[PDB]
Amino acid sequence: SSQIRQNYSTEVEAAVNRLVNLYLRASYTYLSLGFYFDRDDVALEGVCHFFRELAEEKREGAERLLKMQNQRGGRALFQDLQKPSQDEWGTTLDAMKAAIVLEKSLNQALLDLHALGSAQADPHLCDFLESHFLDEEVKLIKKMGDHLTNIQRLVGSQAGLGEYLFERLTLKH
Amino acid sequence: SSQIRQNYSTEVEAAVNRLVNLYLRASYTYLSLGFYFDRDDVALEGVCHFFRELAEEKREGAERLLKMQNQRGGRALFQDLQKPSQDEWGTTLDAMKAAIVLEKSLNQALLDLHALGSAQADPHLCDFLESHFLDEEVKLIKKMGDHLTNIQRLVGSQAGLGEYLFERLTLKH
Amino acid sequence: SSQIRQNYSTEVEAAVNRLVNLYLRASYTYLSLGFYFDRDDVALEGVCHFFRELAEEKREGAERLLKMQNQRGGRALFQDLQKPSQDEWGTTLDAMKAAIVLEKSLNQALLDLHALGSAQADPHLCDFLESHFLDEEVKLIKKMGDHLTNIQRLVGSQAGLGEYLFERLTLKH
Amino acid sequence: SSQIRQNYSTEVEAAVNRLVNLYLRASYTYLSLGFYFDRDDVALEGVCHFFRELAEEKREGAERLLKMQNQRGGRALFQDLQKPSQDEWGTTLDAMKAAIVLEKSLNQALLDLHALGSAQADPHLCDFLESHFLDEEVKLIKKMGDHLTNIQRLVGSQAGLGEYLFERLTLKH
Ligand SMILES: [Cl-]
Ligand SMILES: [Cl-]
Ligand SMILES: [Cl-]
Ligand SMILES: [Cl-]
Repeated sequence: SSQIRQNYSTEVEAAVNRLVNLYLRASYTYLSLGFYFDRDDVALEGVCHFFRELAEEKREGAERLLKMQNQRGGRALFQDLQKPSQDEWGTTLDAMKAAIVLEKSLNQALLDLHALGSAQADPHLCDFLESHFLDEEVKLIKKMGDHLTNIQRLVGSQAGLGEYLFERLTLKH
Repeated sequence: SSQIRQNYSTEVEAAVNRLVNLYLRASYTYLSLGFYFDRDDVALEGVCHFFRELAEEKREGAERLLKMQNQRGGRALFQDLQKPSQDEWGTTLDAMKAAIVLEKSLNQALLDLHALGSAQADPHLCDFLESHFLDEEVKLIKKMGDHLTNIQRLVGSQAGLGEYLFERLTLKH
Repeated sequence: SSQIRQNYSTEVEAAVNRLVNLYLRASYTYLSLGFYFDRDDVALEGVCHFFRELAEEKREGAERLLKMQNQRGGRALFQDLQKPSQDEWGTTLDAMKAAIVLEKSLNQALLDLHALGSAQADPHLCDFLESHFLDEEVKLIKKMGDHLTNIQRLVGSQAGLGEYLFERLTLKH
Repeated sequence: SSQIRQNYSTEVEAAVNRLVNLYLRASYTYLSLGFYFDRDDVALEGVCHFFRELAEEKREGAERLLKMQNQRGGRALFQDLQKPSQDEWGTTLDAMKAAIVLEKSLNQALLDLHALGSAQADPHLCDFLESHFLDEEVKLIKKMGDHLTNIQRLVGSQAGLGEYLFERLTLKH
């Protein structure tokens, strides 16, 4: 057992393990989104790349949380990773909307954990979220909102054309 | 006559000469496709470049097969090269569909020859196809399928615009 | 739907999706093993690093399989990822034994899929496994067997000492 | 007197001076630990180096606190520095246990001051601790816990051997 644990509640420890599960599920969802856009009958490379990069970012978030859990003397505990909510993800617009919903749910989980840390007077936890998660999440959601607006303006009456142009001229490929 | 030939059936030798003919015909077809898209009344440079590059790749496939034929102690035999099936190739979409049909026929010829090699217990032949042809063909067909989907999404109700944009923003020029 | 699919059976497609699940589960198991050895009350950095590297390798194997699925015109389908079989992994010896068992199960899944590919006359699938998985797996299992033998010789009557020395002098840190 | 002081309570000012005393005492304790392990009849250079480095780190922590005190318009006040609690520090294990106890007491002092800063609505103080002390302290305690576990596993039935090996193969020398 730990000889280091100090000011680290069982409630926070458990919530950290739940958040790890949420980040890994998000990673898995992004893996599925990425491979959908790589299908020969979808074929939007920039969109594929965007979601593959997010799968990696979310995995890295989970790893940082697990590292912190150990640094504090908590015990990492893993649960089943539920499959993503969809097998096919529709249009780029459908996918970017689903991504924003996912990100808002993760952001709310971060905020909930920050509030728990504040209530438990755990400033290391609070600082850790502030320093590595909260601003990164606000930036990502701003970026997704920006994309969504551009996708929306391009639908118009020529949806295929707009979907191609967004992928070619906004997303990295 | 050969002093080297070993485990190399007459059936395989003949099939290799037929495949050489098929690759050279494919090369010739791609030469014609390339020069069609270079016409002043077609003028799609990226499309021209794509097919010219494929003419070269298919010629190189034929040369590798002829080199292998000699390495095994078979006898290269050449036949008439039939002219391509069309003198004019329609739209970029028409051309990319015709290319996928051609590639599937070549892929089936590779698979047929692999099966013959397996039946004849000729592992060098089988390995040679695996190492230099089968994956290259799967990759090319994936690429063509990706292009076809993008061309298709761009037709919409403004076909000229979409054909220009695909050439400008997807194909190398 | 796919315009590219050729010689790619539904049986192989399904088996590829199952193998992806197996690789991702293996990745998850290695993630858990790695974080266990990072605990302050275990504290074997070289062992942690070894398993973290394997988590990454297994994820990359899954990604290669998913890429290939798309190249062939199959449909990636994801299932629930079961949690690892243990929450605590015992000694370095216990962990390396569990890793070898896992690797043998993955190797058997690769062999089973190769046999299915041979029966279905799918040489691209067979080549793909040969080129990227089968030798990599044999090498890894040889390496694990080598480690296991060294761990075993070091138990003797001073288990702590031997566990420390293996981590310090064999594993990268 | 200060023309700059703003939102900086007398309670915080006093607690900052006490924390400076605690950091300087910790520095002094580490100086003594370092020179003990440099004795010809102890002679564990890696252990000496570890504690000498910590003496320097704790002095630097004190200096940062004194700099901040001035930046806020508080008045640095120094008290007697009590000698360390021991003149001889036993084994490496005894020393690393004593170091962890010391570090936990410093960590609790940081947490107490953070709580005081929160209660007094002094966000600069709170941020200052978060940014320069709280994570540094968690990392150091994790490192000490890791060392303690390795020292403990090496005692076994050959204590001298284990103490030598830890110093040679874990600590920098
Ligand atoms: Cl379960
Ligand atoms: Cl003739
Ligand atoms: Cl389900
Ligand atoms: Cl005095």
